[PDB]
Amino acid sequence: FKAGSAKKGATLFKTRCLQCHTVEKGGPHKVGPNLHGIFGRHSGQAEGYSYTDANIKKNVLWDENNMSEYLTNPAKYIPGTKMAFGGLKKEKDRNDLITYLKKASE
Amino acid sequence: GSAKKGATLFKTRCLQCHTVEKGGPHKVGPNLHGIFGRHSGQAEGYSYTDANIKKNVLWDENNMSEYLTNPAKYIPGTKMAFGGLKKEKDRNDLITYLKKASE
Ligand code: HEC
Ligand code: HEC
Ligand SMILES: C=CCCCCCCCCCO[C@@H]1O[C@H](CO)[C@@H](O[C@H]2O[C@H](CO)[C@@H](O)[C@H](O)[C@H]2O)[C@H](O)[C@H]1O
Ligand SMILES: C=CCCCCCCCCCO[C@@H]1O[C@H](CO)[C@@H](O[C@H]2O[C@H](CO)[C@@H](O)[C@H](O)[C@H]2O)[C@H](O)[C@H]1O
Repeated sequence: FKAGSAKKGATLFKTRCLQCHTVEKGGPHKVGPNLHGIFGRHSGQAEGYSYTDANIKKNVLWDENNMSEYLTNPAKYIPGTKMAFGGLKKEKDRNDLITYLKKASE
Repeated sequence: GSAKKGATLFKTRCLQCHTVEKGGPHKVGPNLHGIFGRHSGQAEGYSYTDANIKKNVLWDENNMSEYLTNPAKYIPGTKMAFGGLKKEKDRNDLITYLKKASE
């Protein structure tokens, strides 16, 4: 987590972020919020855009390090991603499903 | 465990992509007959993503319950969907700009 290239910088952010984010001061919102000064300004706190209620469980402002963890799997925090392919949040639900599945599949 | 509530969970949450009876067809996901006590990625007639190659398990109730807390994280490309980058020297490459363009 030190430095990096700038020319692939514009490319990588254009390859993987431009579709959902702008950055320049006063930039428009997209499907995702504009990122002007994402440091200092607390996380999930861009005016003109209210977030999913995931910002309420995890919200410590990003830095050079702990944000890099967010770009490993940002979808982990987007709501409905668990449920998509059969995710069950409640353990009693997983218990009941596994109870049924053990007998139905054998 | 209520198998009665489990049946209803499977009907509304899993049946859209899986069958469970012996000889059942594959759908978007594989037929689940015999899943317990076999390894991930082994249903006959279904060809899987590469997820199970490096994440291989012998299905039991412990790892099934863990898996079912979040199956999407093993679907290849779900992490990339919202800006996931795999290799460490690529996040480090582009957060150092994210500090520049903030200014
Ligand atoms: C569309 C699929 C997106 C892509 C590609 C990327 N991001 Fe994203 N991001 C998106 C949304 C819809 C949201 C909001 C989530 C919510 O709960 O409302 C976000 C959020 C962020 C944040 C948090 C900003 C804050 O105000 O705290 C950051 C820092 C962020 N996104 C950065 C980011 C980067 C660097 C990306 C390229 C690797 C990227 N996102 C891709 C939508 C999408
Ligand atoms: C479509 C949107 C799905 C829903 C809804 C559920 N599952 Fe699924 N499942 C799906 C796919 C495409 C795959 C294969 C993934 C791959 O990497 O190829 C799977 C896999 C499973 C497995 C593993 C199968 C095996 O190893 O043979 C299990 C045990 C499983 N799925 C169970 C399951 C349950 C219990 C669900 C309801 C809670 C459920 N899945 C929903 C696609 C989809
Ligand atoms: C708009 C939405 C923005 C949502 C904000 C999410 C920001 C979180 C990014 C990672 C920073 O969070 C930091 O890493 C993980 C993620 O929970 C936490 O710990 C984690 O460790 C393990 C990983 O080895 C995980 O399995 C655990 O579930 C988690 O507790 C740390 O306690 C926290 O210090
Ligand atoms: C085919 C498509 C999907 C492929 C991707 C499958 C990914 C599922 C992985 C879910 C992680 O679940 C995890 O499985 C491991 C290994 O089996 C379990 O490990 C545990 O049971 C194993 C049984 O020998 C032993 O290693 C120990 O008892 C313990 O490590 C974890 O306690 C469980 O928390």
